[PDB]
Amino acid sequence: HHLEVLFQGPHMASLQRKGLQARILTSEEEEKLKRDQTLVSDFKQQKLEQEAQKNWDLFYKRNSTNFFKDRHWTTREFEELRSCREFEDQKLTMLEAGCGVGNCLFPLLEEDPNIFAYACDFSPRAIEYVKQNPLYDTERCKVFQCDLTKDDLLDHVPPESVDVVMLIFVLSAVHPDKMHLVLQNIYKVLKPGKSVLFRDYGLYDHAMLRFKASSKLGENFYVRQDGTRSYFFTDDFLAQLFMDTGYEEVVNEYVFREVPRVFLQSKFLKPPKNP
Ligand SMILES: Nc1ncnc2c1ncn2[C@@H]1O[C@H](CSCC[C@H](N)C(=O)O)[C@@H](O)[C@H]1O
Repeated sequence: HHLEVLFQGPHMASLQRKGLQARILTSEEEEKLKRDQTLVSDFKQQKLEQEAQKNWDLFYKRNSTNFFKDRHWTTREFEELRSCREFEDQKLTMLEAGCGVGNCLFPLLEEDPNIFAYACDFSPRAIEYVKQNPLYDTERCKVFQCDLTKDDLLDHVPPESVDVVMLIFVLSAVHPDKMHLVLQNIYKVLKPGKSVLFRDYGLYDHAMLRFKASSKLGENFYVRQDGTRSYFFTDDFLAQLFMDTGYEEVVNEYVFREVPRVFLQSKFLKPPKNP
C-alpha cells in the first residue's frame, strides 16, 4: 500500500504544500509552536557544536539500549542497488556515510555478497559496534573514523571509486552551516554518473512537533535530551544544498508514514564527466 504523486505547476504545487501542512499542523498551533520553542543560548549552542562527536559517542556508550533496528531499510534503496548491475553477484562498491552501529550497512551487505562497503562514523564506540557485529568481515567492509565535516574521505576511500553513497539520518545531525561540507567531501569518492541516496527527517515530522522549550536551536533545528541534534528538512532546502555542491536532483520527495511521520527521501546524481 503506497501512493506516489508529483505535483507540477506553480499554483498546483503551492496549493498542495499548504493543504498537506494544514492537515498535519494546526495552522494556529503554528504560531503556538514558534512562541513556545524558545531559543537555546549561544553559549550552549557553541558547546553542542563543539561536542557533536562526544554526544554521539556517549549515546553509543549507553547500556539498557537496543541500538539495532529491524526493517530500517527500504525497498526503494534495494531497488536502486539493483540498478545498472548486470549480474546479481556483480561487485558493487558503496559508502555508508555516518554508519552508526550498522543498521543500514549490514542489511545492504546481505544483498550482494560482492558488495564491498566503506563505512565511517565519527563515534569510536559506533565503529567498535560495527567491528563486533556477527556479519562484520574485512573482506566485505572497511570501517573507519571520520568527521564528515572536516576529515577528507579520500584519506581512506580512493577517489571516484564508489558506486553508491548512503546518507541516511546523518545530515540532520550536522550544523546547517556545515552540511555543504559533508556533501563536498562525499562528492570526491562518488563515481561520475552515480548517486547519493538520501533519507532524513522532514519538516513537521512528529519529533519536531514534540520538542519543547529550550530545545530549539534555530528554525527547523532542535537539540535532543542526549545533546545530539535533528534538523527537519524541506525539499527545497535540501535540493539547494545538493545543487550548490555539484549534484543534480533525480528524486526528492516527502514520505508520509502513518503516528504521522514525515521524512524526505531523495536521490542526487553526480554528473557524468565532461570533455
Ligand atoms: N559529522 C559527522 N561525521 C561522521 N558521522 C557523524 C557526523 N555527525 C553525525 N554522525 C553520525 O551519524 C549517525 C546518525 S544515526 C544514522 C546511522 C545510519 N546511517 C543508519 O541509517 O542507521 C550517528 O552514528 C552519528 O555518530
